Amino acid sequence: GLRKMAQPSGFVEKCVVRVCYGNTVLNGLWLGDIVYCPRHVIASNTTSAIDYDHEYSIMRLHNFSIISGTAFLGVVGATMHGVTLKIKVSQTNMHTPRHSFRTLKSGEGFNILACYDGCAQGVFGVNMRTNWTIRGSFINGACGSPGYNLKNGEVEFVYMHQIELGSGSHVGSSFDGVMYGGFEDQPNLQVESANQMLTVNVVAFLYAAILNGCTWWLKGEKLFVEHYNEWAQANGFTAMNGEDAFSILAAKTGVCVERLLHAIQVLNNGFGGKQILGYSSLNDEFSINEVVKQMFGV
Amino acid sequence: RKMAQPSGFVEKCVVRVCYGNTVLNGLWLGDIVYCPRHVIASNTTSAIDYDHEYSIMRLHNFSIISGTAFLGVVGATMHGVTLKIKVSQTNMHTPRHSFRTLKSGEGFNILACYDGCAQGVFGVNMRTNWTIRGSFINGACGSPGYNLKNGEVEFVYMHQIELGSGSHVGSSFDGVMYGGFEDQPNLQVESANQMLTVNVVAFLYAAILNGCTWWLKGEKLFVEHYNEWAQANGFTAMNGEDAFSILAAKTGVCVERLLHAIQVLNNGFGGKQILGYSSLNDEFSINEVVKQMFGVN
Ligand SMILES: CC(C)(C)[C@H](NC(=O)C(F)(F)F)C(=O)N1C[C@H]2[C@@H]([C@H]1C(=O)N[C@H](C=N)C[C@@H]1CCNC1=O)C2(C)C
Ligand SMILES: CC(C)(C)[C@H](NC(=O)C(F)(F)F)C(=O)N1C[C@H]2[C@@H]([C@H]1C(=O)N[C@H](C=N)C[C@@H]1CCNC1=O)C2(C)C
Repeated sequence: GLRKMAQPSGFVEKCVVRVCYGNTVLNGLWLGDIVYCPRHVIASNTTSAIDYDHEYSIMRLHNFSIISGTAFLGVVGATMHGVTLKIKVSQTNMHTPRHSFRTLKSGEGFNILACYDGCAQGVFGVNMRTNWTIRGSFINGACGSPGYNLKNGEVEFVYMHQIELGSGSHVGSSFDGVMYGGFEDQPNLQVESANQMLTVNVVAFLYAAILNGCTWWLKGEKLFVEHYNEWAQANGFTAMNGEDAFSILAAKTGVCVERLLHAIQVLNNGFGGKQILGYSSLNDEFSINEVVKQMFGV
Repeated sequence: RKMAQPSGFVEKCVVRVCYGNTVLNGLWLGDIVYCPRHVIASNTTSAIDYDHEYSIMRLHNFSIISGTAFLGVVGATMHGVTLKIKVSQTNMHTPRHSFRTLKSGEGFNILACYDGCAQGVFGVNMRTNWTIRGSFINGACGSPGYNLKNGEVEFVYMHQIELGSGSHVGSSFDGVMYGGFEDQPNLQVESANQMLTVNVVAFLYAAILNGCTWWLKGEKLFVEHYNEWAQANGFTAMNGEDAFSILAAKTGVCVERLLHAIQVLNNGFGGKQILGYSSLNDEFSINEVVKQMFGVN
């Protein structure tokens, strides 16, 4: 089978805190002696354009309350970096995991720990879409929820939740304070670009299908990558690139990528009542790495 | 969006259980390590006499590792398709917990583990044929299924076998295999899966709450009539329409109008989608819909 999994959340859970300032509560991430959180926690009035330089100049540190579980942390300073605050606290988080910070590229997979009131409530794997939004399930109080990847025994922190667009899509920032997609932490209408289906992931999905004995859709005709990309630009798919990355899957199956590109074109019109590993339509949720990991443990 | 509950409380309980050449996962709670009994079987490609295997078990063949610490085995007893291995060490990270047995259609979380280390977490439903749609390869046995409720962990599933169809079967922690399946390497076939009607209705209510209403008509289908159609078309009966009376009041749409949509939509969406799906979806319970959109349990 093929299931969209999250990487385990235990290491990240110990870092989530509640950040309160004046009349707002949201979540922060406590690493070392710093708590990271969205800067709009200090905005007194969010019904019109926020002058964050002004809000920062009037910010008073005694209005913060930072809570780890049931313990209060002492706040000693706070600086603004893009759309984030780095709040310096008086104790080191002794549960800080081995970590780094990374900025997601388009299509890259990660995990969201959905937090409310400083406490984790759900965890899920997700992909950064080409329009720099994600389909999260975030409601009131979710800001500051962290996105992460586990790699080589290290936690990479990649996302801090910030806003919900009118479409229902979700936008966050890196921990550098750069909002994905250049969206603003401002209460005005913002519209995202059209989403594209991630071709590299659909291809990985079709390989997984072959490996599971689901091959009714597979045919012998190939479609060259340059010809597929001409078709993809006009039909809402990303272009194919990095074909060599599929070598492990092509070897195990004996099916070249260009035969799967041909399949994408035909199956984009619908499955006609058939299913591929349980889906009634093409699926771009799984990367090459996830397919290889779940089928072969590599 | 399909999500799982956080895994941090369960992760501290997973251990590596090795007996001779076999390695799988165990669950360390108090001074007991729970794991599948086939860890002690000498040959798992032919029929297994577990009473024989238990009578020749030698405890020095066990190695149990939590993180990098070795646990000391002092006894082991067999209960159904599980072993309860008593160790000297009490797990100081044992959460408040209970053991519960899943009902047909009930949702829960799997922590997929290998070599005694968690690798992934995902939500699943116990299906009407007592299998789950998991994703496991060699070494996954003993991976635990859990729910977080009322400040405790409910442990509900221990992974055991993969059927020839790819469906997965586990046991409760009292050693009862879900569905009555055997921990034997023989051909066993599951019964036909049914679509969980209550979950489809929740999905359609979620569609209405997101203003996705192209499919919604005005005709009502009485519960008794729907159920007659469902028994012949691979759907479960509608039951407990009262839990949906909160959403019926909130949307102004009665369950009978959704039952009629299921019957119509089961023939296909005709190129349209519902919340991004091209066919009826039974993966989301009323609990999940309400938790994710309204924040309440
Ligand atoms: C959706 C809302 C209309 C409220 C607004 N959106 C837009 O103003 C936009 F459309 F312009 F983006 C919006 O997100 N905010 C308004 C205000 C902050 C942010 C906000 O409250 N964030 C929440 C953090 N706890 C997470 C949200 C809550 C609902 N679901 C979420 O994910 C700031 C931009 C300073
Ligand atoms: C799939 C396999 C053909 C190997 C077999 N299936 C059948 O015998 C059947 F089909 F009948 F069910 C089977 O699951 N097992 C053979 C042997 C144990 C069990 C087994 O290996 N459990 C794994 C635990 N680490 C679970 C994972 C799940 C994914 N793949 C696995 O191996 C026992 C039944 C004693």
